[PDB]
Amino acid sequence: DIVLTQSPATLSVSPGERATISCRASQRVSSSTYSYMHWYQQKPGQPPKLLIKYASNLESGVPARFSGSGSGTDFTLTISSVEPEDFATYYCQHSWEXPPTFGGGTKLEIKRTVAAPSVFIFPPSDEQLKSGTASVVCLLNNFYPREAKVQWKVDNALQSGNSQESVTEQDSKDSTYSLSSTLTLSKADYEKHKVYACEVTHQGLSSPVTKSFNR
Amino acid sequence: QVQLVQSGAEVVKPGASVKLSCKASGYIFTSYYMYWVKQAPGQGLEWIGEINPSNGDTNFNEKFKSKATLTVDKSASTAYMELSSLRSEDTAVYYCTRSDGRNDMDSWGQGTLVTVSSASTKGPSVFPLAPSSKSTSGGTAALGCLVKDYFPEPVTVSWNSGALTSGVHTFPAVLQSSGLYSLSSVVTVPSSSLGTQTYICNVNHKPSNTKVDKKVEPKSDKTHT
Repeated sequence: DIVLTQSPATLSVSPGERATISCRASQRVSSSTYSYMHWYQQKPGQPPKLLIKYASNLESGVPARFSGSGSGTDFTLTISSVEPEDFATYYCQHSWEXPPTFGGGTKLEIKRTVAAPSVFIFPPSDEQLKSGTASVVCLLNNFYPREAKVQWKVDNALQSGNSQESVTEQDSKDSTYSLSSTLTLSKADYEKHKVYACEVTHQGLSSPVTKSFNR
Repeated sequence: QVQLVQSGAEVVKPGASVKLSCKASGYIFTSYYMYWVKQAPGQGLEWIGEINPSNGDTNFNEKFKSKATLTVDKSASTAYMELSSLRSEDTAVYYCTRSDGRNDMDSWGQGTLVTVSSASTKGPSVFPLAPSSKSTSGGTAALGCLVKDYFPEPVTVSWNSGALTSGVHTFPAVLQSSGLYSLSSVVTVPSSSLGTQTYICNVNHKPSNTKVDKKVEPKSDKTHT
């Protein structure tokens, strides 16, 4: 079967710059008249969406900033000016011989401007406390770049465990990340302390930011 | 408008089979080939095979000919894929996709996550993350829903039945020590209008047939006993 090799694996591009991604087929996928290579865009959580068919034909509804070129074995997809919504993995696919196969994808990342997080803290809900567990949530919203440190302090003491973090993909409208950190304690443990705080470090801030509440 | 709508995610025991469906609307079902495609997260997609809905004829990738069985139901405008004797390598998202002439794949279903596991399905609990005009950043408030203790993936969250999407962040699940998943979905909103706007998170966990709507309100006590 035909193998499609995409490059680069990840392309990092500043807002509004041109992006070019490559797909090379292991053997010729064009006739003397047409090329049987197609391009798809897979946004986070979504199926692939067809962008370009037969190397160069823009699918109806697809933005004009997308174009494709090439013939033979070497194909390219170009985004003339990258927009936040273009954050996605892009795949090529041939239909020359059977079976159709796909490339391994190129991830398009966007190097937007530096942004400090906005920080919020949420005590456990009364409904959850009725079940015997306390989840405390710290939200870091809309920051860039990804690197961030979150520490939990309970009555000023650094917590050594019992939290978990998750970070989003780059946002579809502004290219930032957000991060949640959840501290989970038994109700009894929760009720043995007074002050719950999360301390956040990020390069867009010149000192750590602490958000806290008193139980 | 052309739409393909797939069946919900499922947990499947090792060695068992599962039957996935894909309902087509907005076009003549028999006029387009239907493909099925496998994707393990963040991997190149793999073509499983094709059915011609006009006559039931099939073609398979040699790699999947012993794994997949494809059928259609005309009156239901639905294509089916049965996967046999599942093993861990079968855990993946499965898509159906239509093709006019065996070249490009122009319309895709939303995908069905099949998780092969001996563990039982569990639906989540949903808790509010309440906003307050006393807890603002730059005049904005944050609110959300905590979706705790489910298995397998996935959970999806919408807000106000899909009318609220700006500023929403639904985090990737975390795997808890229990072996159950948790996630939160949050939104930032004006702090000025928490008394006039309504924010409801709509949580779906298809493996357990769980749908929960939770109204998230600012919390109302000066008495501490």
